[PDB]
Amino acid sequence: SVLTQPPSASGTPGQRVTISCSGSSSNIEYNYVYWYQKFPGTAPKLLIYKNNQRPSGVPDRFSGSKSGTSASLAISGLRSEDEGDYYCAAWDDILSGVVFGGGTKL
Amino acid sequence: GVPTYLLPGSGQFLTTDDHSSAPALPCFNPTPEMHIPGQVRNMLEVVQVESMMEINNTESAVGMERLKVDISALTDVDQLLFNIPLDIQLDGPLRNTLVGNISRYYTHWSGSLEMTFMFCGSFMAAGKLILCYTPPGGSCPTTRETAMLGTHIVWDFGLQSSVTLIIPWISGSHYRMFNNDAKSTNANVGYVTCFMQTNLIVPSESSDTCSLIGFIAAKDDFSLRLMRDSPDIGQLDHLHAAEAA
Amino acid sequence: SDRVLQLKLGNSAIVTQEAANYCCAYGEWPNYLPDHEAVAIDKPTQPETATDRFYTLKSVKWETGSTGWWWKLPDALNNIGMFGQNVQHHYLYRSGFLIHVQCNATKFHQGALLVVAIPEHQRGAHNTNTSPGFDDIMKGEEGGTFNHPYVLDDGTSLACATIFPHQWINLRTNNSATIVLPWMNAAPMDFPLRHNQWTLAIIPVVPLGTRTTSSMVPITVSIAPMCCEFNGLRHAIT
Amino acid sequence: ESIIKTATDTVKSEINAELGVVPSLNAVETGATSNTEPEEAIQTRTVINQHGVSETLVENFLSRAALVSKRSFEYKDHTSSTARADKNFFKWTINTRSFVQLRRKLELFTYLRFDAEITILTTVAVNGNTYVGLPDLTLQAMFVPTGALTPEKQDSFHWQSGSNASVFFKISDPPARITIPFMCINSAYSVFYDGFAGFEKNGLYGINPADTIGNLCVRIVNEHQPVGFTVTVRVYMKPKHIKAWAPRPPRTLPYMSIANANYKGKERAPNALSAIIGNRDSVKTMPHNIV
Amino acid sequence: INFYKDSYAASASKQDFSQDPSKFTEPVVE
Amino acid sequence: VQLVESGGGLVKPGGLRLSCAASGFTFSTYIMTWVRQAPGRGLEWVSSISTSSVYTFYADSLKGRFTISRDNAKNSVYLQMNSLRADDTAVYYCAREEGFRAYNLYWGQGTLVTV
Repeated sequence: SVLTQPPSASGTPGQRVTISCSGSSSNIEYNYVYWYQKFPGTAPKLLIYKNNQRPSGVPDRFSGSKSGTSASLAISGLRSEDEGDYYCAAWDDILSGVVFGGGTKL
Repeated sequence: GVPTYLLPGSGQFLTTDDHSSAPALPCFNPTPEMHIPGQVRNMLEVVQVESMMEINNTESAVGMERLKVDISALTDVDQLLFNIPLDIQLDGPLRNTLVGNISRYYTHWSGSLEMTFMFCGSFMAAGKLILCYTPPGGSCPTTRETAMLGTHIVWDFGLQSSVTLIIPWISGSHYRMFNNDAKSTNANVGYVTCFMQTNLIVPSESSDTCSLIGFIAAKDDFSLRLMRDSPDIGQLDHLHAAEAA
Repeated sequence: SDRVLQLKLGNSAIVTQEAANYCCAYGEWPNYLPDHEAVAIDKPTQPETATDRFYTLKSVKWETGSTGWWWKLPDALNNIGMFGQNVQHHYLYRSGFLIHVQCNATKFHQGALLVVAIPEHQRGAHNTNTSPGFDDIMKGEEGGTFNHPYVLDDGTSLACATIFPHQWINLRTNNSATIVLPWMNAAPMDFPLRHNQWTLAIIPVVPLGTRTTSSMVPITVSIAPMCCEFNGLRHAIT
Repeated sequence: ESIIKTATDTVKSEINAELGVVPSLNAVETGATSNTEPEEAIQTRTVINQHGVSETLVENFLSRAALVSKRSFEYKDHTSSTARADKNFFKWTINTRSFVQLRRKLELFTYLRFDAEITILTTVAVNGNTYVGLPDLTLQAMFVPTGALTPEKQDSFHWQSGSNASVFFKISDPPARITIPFMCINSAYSVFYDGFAGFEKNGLYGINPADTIGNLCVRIVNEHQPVGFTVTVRVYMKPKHIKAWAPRPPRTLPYMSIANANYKGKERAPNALSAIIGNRDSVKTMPHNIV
Repeated sequence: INFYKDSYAASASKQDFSQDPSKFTEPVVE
Repeated sequence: VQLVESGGGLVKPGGLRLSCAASGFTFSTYIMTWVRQAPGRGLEWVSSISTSSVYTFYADSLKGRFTISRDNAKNSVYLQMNSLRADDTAVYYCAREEGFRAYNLYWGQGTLVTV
């Protein structure tokens, strides 16, 4: 009943990085995965919801996807503003609560 | 003796035999039969009782909150409030009702359904809604000008806080069946949509959000056929207590 | 008409001006046990005005978060007045019940209480194979609350609880609900101390809401036993 | 009361400009189901309905042979087979709560008065390779009341069955079948019981011994063979002459035990404690067809 | 066909078409 | 659409209420959550409360020290953190769920509660 994220996602010259999320049948297999970005002084900012959908205001970047488990967030551009701390969230049926992963991108 | 011959089906155990078997206890006298309230002889008596619809299937509704839909005051006209998938032999807002539960023991069904809505807002709350029924064939109406063309009723909240929307038996066949296909012509019943007729106008001292409770029953022209094994229950293992066999 | 109703039982009376009707469980009125149904051969007691009368419970209140309340019968009355005295001194009893639930609010309030009388409401526990214990079911004049009113605390559906004898208290329509219960049991009489025939549940299907200044809104339950007979007189138990 | 054999007919209907009359306005708060007729809500035609109501009679709905017991045991020499194992016989306390189809179908009522038709079906299988054939064994099913002592061994002198009702049957024959009457000390069985069966505040909750029928002691009458077999006995129950009282809401959550109504839902909807019905996007979402 | 001496040994009773649905649908006192 | 919290700064084992306030929507149709930042640690969801206030969810880490509340008449939501610890020093945001669990699109500004 735990989500697992890589601690660091380096590679910021303009590449396309991939942030990953590891879950189980409790959380990711049957529930939607949501991706938030977080900056040290701003409220969390939703980037992807329901495994692929972007809110209104998010650029065509931040694709996001899921394959049974192992949700993936893909960012294209690695700009100066992109530097942040990305979290994979999802609801857990065993815990009956929400779980985040935690992973900072460099 | 009598000359006889055995037929195919001899010595077979059909679970719907309807024969007479050997009395294990001879000369047994059962307890005298007394009057108990509430005797049932036909499950069609049971299906005719109203039962709450779980119209709020959303993940944002937990437990009891799935048994009511909330109306609010809108700033646009002719807006859609909710839908009801009329799939009786499938899972949806109608599956966990008396009519739905008892019907899912059977394969075929016929007859009219009864849809009742109770307004559970304030006394000082007013409004008019329109509950429409669309026969099968197309998409669910998303505008009121499209839904008003079917079987509907406009109703105004008042001293009678309840209205009934009859879903008439409009079929080509005598019965509708179940084959797990929702878009089958022998299964699809149509849709139920609710729109705002005028608006929900509440004072500033009443709660601005008011709830409807939907009920579903069956009329006395309803019937069922071809008993099933109820996909609404099942076990993958033996239960807890196994004593002693 | 159907909104005004007066119930007069013994030395007690209830008047209500904002009512709907009253329900007779399964369309039947309580009676006395006839001779072709009797089993116990001793003369019954039948204290009529001393027991057939309204008794009022502890008047629970409901705020935001309320899941519902229940009372088992006759367990909720087994220690109140002459009825609870006849119950402690006799071995068998037989009674119908007249239940009257009161709930008043202003005309700026919402809320819909479901008042259900469940026959033989065998309860279940949650995440446990161990059966519910004695102190889990026998609560007395104070009753209990629902852990999971969605499943009626037994794995069934609250949505289908409308086959049981029920009434609604919708605050915009009425402020009282009345159900008449006959004797429902497999036996003509029964031991009132180890078995309940009825459970009276009040469940807030629509929460209490308003934007005026908040008051305490209590829900009161009056129960009159009807056509009480008691058999098997001996000393009293506690 | 009234005799209803077919569904009811519909009558022709006309335009209504009724002032003071409101057939569709009702009062759910009274506890009464709305008496709105289809002839009063739309314009109807005259329909002569010929659909029967036979298949929903509680006699038809409940009188069906259903698996109540299924017990396998070993037919061998149990000299060194020390366990709680069923040596060459088993005891079973008759109940209708071990298999969930018949349990849920029977628990739709508070009280039920019926006669039980018990059918026993026995199959045998070789333990092992080295197949040589299946024997035609004779079995004995002795009916023993709930408050009577049962055999302790296969060659017990308790199987002499003085007045205990017993049936001997072969595996090669049709299944055994007997009728057990309505055995309750009350006028109906209690499918539900919110009480305790004793006087000393520590009896079991929800079960009274008045409603359990008895024990069923099944043995293999033959003595063991030089090789071993595994024997499965399946019991089927068919209620007849049924009377049903006070219908109840169906069980939505999966059963946990045969001793109590304890509930734990499924991990997620449908049939979860949080949600009995499966979820959809919104209340304005319809899993429907477009073109 | 019932050649047994007990009445409960008979076959099921599939001919009871009486019913009162108002016992549950309108248990009101009207 | 608009959320504003209120609270922060107290002794080790004390308690306090956070009392967020919402203005731009109905508020009686949405599920409101709390989420702490806990500097040095990542985001972790704290609690949720349903519209009817009958169902509460309470992340298991914190055992029973928190009690999420709700007032649909005043459009506010509270935490009432009890028996605080120094581990509970964090920035607490209130969010509005958008019809699905864990789907928060609108967040408060956050209140720093220092223990």
